[PDB]
Amino acid sequence: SLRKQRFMQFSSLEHEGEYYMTPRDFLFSVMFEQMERKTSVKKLTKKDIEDTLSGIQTAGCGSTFFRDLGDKGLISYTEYLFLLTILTKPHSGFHVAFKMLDTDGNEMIEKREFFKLQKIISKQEINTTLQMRFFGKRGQRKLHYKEFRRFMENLQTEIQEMEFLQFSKGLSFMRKEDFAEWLLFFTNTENKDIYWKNVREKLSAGESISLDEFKSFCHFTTHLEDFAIAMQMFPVRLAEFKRAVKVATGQELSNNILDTVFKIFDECLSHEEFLGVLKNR
Amino acid sequence: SLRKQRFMQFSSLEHEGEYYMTPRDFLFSVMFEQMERKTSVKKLTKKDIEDTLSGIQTAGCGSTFFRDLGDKGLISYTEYLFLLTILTKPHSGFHVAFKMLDTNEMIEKREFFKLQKIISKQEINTTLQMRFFGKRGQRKLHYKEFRRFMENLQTEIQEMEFLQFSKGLSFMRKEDFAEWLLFFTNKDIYWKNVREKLSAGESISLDEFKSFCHFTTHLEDFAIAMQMFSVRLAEFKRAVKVATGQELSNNILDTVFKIFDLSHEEFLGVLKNR
Repeated sequence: SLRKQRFMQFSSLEHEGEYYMTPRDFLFSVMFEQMERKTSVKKLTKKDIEDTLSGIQTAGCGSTFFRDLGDKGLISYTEYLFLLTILTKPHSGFHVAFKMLDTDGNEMIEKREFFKLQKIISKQEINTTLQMRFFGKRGQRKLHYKEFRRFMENLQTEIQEMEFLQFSKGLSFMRKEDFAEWLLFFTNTENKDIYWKNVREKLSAGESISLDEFKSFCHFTTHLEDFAIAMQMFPVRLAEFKRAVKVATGQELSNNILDTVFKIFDECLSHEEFLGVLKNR
Repeated sequence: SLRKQRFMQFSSLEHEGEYYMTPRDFLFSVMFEQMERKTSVKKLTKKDIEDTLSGIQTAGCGSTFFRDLGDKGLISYTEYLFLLTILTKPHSGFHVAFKMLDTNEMIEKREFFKLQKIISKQEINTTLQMRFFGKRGQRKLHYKEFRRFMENLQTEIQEMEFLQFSKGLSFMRKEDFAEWLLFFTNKDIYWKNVREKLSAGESISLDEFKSFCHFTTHLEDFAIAMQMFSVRLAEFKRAVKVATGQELSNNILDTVFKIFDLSHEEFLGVLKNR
């Protein structure tokens, strides 16, 4: 299985024959396509489980959970597909799942139905970080959907921030050419040459994009259908683009981002190709 | 244009070269694949316009609007494609359209014309213009009002569809509900089960038909709620209850269960085919 092969090539721990990632290995696995396995896979010990407890115990509960965990944590393979589906699938399906797994419409599940959720997503021994975080140190607890959904949103925020620092190349701001590089990342070579013909010559360096403006673009990405039809209503210029994004997403967008995407896609915007490139990610 | 072909041979009025339906011609156009044009197309006169106004004045604003209108009203071609996509496309696009058209959560007549042009490519005053923008074309249409109009029209079409398959009566035997479900649809084995293991027991009420009809709109959520089982009647009823939010009468579930040999993918293949 290709997914499990990848999970294994990013796994640092092993026990009884089933490999485990660390939070650092998970972040590495979403952020880098490959990495040099310079060290063998050490086997799991009891200092590592106690480290799993301590890390949760001293980590932030928000957008810095996984980074604050560092190497103190464990993630099984099913939990890794689970987290992958948080980052790549819409959240309403999870609300449907919670409403089909809960007892007496309480919208709260215990640890066993969390196991069965990962079995269902999987086919489609020890206690891990997610079990200790959602449920008890000892399974004392049950996971309400509100808690779990703000966990999903926090993890998405985390991955967004680390993507920003990756394309900022460590610094606090992101030049508009690095935003253009990030937008056209999954585009093939031909179209990238056509767009880089535009950026190459008429995208200037002015302001540099903040993390919050990147996050604003990221919230605009989630309302692409409404925006797509609001565009199909149109001849489309910057005032009309800004209005269309403002009513299709509710979000005011920073002049740097609009300038960048307008000068990539050309005094009229080529929104057919713009949204074709967007929906590929 | 083939859609214009249909609109034209269902049209009863004409003017200046532009053909117009009455509300009855529209309903007939949604309910019957064909009809014999027995009468010629008449020229539009002023008694028809004042009849449109009066018909609007003495009609219900809810689920009986078009049937209460009868022949006293007119519907342009652009308005006919407009109403057709109201019945076959989701409604959120209309909300984004409204907020792309307003200066206030409200649209004027000019922007309604714009909307019928955009929906079209996707002189006289008609029924919809007088209803939304008044006799005088100077009113404004709030999105809530118009969404009430869409839901009321869908209710209307549901009621007339029920009366079509109930064949005039107040209740619908399970066999005619199966007739409606399998209309556009392996087809023999479905008809083998309704014939021998469907007990023409209770009859399906109109409200339970409407419940199934609104369940049809949450088919994706239901698909995931079904993929959670990885089979029985309580589990199917729970899945419909959380996928649509809404309790369903045991009568319909019995019918759909014995039609489809209680593997839900095939059932939803038949459903999403309409």
